[PDB]
Amino acid sequence: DANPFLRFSNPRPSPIDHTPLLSTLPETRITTLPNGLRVATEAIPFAETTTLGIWINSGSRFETDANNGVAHFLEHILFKGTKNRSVKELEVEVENMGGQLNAYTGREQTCYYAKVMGKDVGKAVNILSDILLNSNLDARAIDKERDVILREMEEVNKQTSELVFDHLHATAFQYSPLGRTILGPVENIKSINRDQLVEYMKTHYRGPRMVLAAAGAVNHDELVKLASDAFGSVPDEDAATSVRSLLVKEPSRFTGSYVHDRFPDASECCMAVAFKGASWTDPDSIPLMVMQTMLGGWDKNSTVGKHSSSALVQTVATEGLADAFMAFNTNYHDTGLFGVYGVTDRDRSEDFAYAIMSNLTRMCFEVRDADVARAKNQLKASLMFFQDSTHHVAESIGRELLVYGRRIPKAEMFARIDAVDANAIRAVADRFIYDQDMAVASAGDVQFVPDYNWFRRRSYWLRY
Amino acid sequence: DANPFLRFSNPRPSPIDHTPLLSTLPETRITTLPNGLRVATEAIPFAETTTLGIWINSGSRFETDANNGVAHFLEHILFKGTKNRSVKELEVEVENMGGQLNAYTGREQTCYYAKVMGKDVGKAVNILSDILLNSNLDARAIDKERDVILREMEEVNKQTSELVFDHLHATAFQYSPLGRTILGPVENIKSINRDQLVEYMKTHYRGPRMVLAAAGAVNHDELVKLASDAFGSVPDEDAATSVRSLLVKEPSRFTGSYVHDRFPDASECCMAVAFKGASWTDPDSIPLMVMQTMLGGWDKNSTVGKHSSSALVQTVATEGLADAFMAFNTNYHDTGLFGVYGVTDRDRSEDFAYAIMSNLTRMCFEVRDADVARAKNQLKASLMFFQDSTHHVAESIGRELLVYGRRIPKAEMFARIDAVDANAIRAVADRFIYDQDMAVASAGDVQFVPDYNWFRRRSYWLRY
Amino acid sequence: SLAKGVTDVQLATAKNMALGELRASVATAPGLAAAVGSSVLATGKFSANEVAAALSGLTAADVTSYVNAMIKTAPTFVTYGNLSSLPRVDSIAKRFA
Amino acid sequence: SLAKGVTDVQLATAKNMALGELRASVATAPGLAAAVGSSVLATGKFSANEVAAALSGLTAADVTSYVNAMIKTAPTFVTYGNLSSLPRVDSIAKRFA
Ligand SMILES: [Zn+2]
Ligand SMILES: [Zn+2]
Repeated sequence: DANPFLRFSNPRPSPIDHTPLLSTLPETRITTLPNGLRVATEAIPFAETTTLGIWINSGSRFETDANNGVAHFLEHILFKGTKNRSVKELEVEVENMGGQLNAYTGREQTCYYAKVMGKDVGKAVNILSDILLNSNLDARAIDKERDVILREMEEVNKQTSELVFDHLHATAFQYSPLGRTILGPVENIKSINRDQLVEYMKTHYRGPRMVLAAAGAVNHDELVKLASDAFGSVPDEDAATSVRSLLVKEPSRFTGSYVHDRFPDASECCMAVAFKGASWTDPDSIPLMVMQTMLGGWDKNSTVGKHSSSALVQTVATEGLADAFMAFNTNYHDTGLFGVYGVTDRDRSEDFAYAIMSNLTRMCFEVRDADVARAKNQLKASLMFFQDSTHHVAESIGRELLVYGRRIPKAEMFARIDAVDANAIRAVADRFIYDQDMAVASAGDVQFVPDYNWFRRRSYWLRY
Repeated sequence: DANPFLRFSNPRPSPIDHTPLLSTLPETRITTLPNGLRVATEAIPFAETTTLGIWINSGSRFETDANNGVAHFLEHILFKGTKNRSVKELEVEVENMGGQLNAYTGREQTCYYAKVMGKDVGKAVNILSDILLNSNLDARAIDKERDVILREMEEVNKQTSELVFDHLHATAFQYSPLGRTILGPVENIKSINRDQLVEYMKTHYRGPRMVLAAAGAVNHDELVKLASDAFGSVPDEDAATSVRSLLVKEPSRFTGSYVHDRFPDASECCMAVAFKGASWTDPDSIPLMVMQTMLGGWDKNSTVGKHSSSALVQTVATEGLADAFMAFNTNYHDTGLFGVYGVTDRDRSEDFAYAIMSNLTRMCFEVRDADVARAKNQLKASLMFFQDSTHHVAESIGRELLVYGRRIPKAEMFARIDAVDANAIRAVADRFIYDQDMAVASAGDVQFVPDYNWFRRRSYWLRY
Repeated sequence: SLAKGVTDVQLATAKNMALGELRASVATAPGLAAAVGSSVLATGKFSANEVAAALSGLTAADVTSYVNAMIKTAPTFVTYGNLSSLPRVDSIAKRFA
Repeated sequence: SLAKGVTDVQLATAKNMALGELRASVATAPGLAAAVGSSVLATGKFSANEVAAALSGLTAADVTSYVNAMIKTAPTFVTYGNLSSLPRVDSIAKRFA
């Protein structure tokens, strides 16, 4: 036994109290404008950089069949010139503040944000409001982007995982708004115009659905003044056309189903199996986070996969069942998705499928306390890593105000995580997994993937 | 069906009368010096280059266990200077001729030949006699050459087919002179000196055991005058050391046996199956040449192996049983070897061995007239291709004089080949192959090569 | 054209780009630890404040002098690919001389 | 060393070597047919007797002037392997000068 090299550390998983980390974590201030727009900041005391942007409770879910793809086309168009600044003027002004603009468009969330330095907060606010409110939406730029999107559609230029997940959302959420892709079909792109973009932005980009979230080096009062000057002219929302009324009017539906996308000369075999999960507001979403940490993820560039804490990672790494896999926990406003996605080939696809199904059903019966303590510690450590980057702080502020209605404090989040034990994991796994319908999606070399009855049979055990 | 393209050619084999070729073939003129040395020339009517050299009826068979490898060391040492020419003088005199010096040491035959133009025959005769009769055999050059030979012994630097055929000779002609290798063991190389070389040269390089052959642009009587001037100091026979007496004193013996040389990490498997063949003087050696043509050879660089007229080539090329193979027919003074050598993998060793054994045993029962006629035409055409090159004509003159005691006219060789029919092939295969012991040698990845009893049982058919 | 002079707006833009890269490298704790370790190993100290001061206190004349001294020094030239079109190597390294 | 001058013995050696290669390349029937075809395709006629006569008639002055006129043209440098001792690309072209 080494005296200095063997103290302080041991492989026995024990619960860790993260309470002393809460003393120095910063506070979030929220101000609601008369427009209905919330302004939320989180000042890190010695930060030199700032992430700030606009988060919108809108996306591909709130479109129709006629204009499906308008929100994704908007991030192609919006940066191509405004009514006060040209393309080159915007490029020069963004270059001089030393940052980059960025945009994401989800099924239910959209953000446009800037990662700048602390001296360029007001300039970033002005630029973001300028693209958001006074865009040109020129027909020539629309025609210049339509052909590029049509070429990349004809080439089938897509990631494999995004292809599988789009098939999974399409077959699990049949005949509901969440089954549409963000990109949209080919015909809507072939018949897009400026009027649909104007109507979408006029309908959905309103005051109660928009959060201006800034993290890093930022003062709250100055951002309040700048937001009231710039974003003060956004329309308010009718009570009859709120987000909740649209959610009630077109609800999500989960259907147990199966799809594969077969190719004649492919090499890989990507596959995802998901169960109907929890919405964002379900209190069972925290145990689903812990269970997703318990399942974990692995890719074959790591060599310590056989010494993993997770039994699924151990099985896949030891037997070589997949080149990479990951467990996912997707949450929406009124439903969710929980499952495992992986990449394999056609000779290891059935054994990988069996490993996924056997490890999912095993959590209903046998869960040991060491795994739960390990996963709680890993999830709390992962939450502390997001606090290190101001981009993740701003993203979490925007997401939490949009989908929870409030900024969940870190003490409440640690207390809600620490209340999860093995009985809770068994109960949540019994509720969501055991003898339930699932959704199966695959793409590539999928001739040896088992059909739906094989997957349906392995959601329960006949021996207990 | 093109009229100009589908005349004069058809794939049905028919006998071809090669008689009108012999009118234009040159004749051989043989003289005998008083010491027993023969000078034989064949004058090609319009030639510019000439090859010439000394063929000696000696080799590693006529050594003892104490001096094994003296004949191969002779061709290492004989070009390092003479009593009249130094190293540099010999180099400039050879390179002034615009030609090459080459030597080949076998088991029963040694050659020292040159390739020059027609104007440098006399200088080549002078330098050949000077090399052969007046060499220095310096001890310092012997010590320099021994280090090189010993380093390549300890690195194990050898061709794989050479290793297999040496093992096959050492196990097939065990306790016989023909069982020794030409290069010799490590101890004899390490303990060799000038006196063993001198005694070997004085004992075996006598008058009637040497033949001076030239072919191309050469005059007979002028070469006789040069040969009498240069090779006149060659001693004559002692009656107790003639070739026939040495053959009678230590004859060859054939034993059915097995050997393999297993390596731990080897990609390839090389195996040879050989039967006791015929000597040079055996009248059945011509049907053995026809049978060697019937079996043929193949390598994977040819893409038309499946269309071959040989059944063994058809099976090996169609089924992919080997990478390359070639049937051989070795003749010696009193014995010979006959069989198939091939390079394959460990997973195809048994199938390749069964293909070899089944194609050899089938020749005792099933011989078609078309395959015999085709192989006779191929043999005569291959004999005519050797006539095109001066080097092959000179080698043919020297070898035929050394092993037959005469020069066989091409008319007699054609008449002997033309007398072989399917009945003669059946009878020769019944004499040499059917229910006889064989010798099997292997090297490399040979763990799946069958043992001797497997090979021995497949020399006969119980079905008949 | 860089050696022919930089014009104010380009100098300010490049200084802001360099400052943004320098400050975004040390924004997170692992990046800051890596920067401290590499700077102490290479020099013996961490001088990010001095690097920022040097970036901000740079004039266009100093940059033009820097590029002028650079182009006098012998360069390094590397190509890649299925090269089926290339000017000769002697005229390649002549345009800065 | 070749351009400065060739001796008569060295010229005789090289002429004999080239004549030996030329008359060995056409000694066989396939080699002769290949040489006839290559010569007629390239130049319209085949005559190795003229080639041999030109080889025999070469003096040391002809070879010396040929190499001197050959060194007055552009060289060509090609290197294989790992180049950890490639001295200079420009200087080796100027060594012939
Ligand atoms: Zn899109
Ligand atoms: Zn050797």
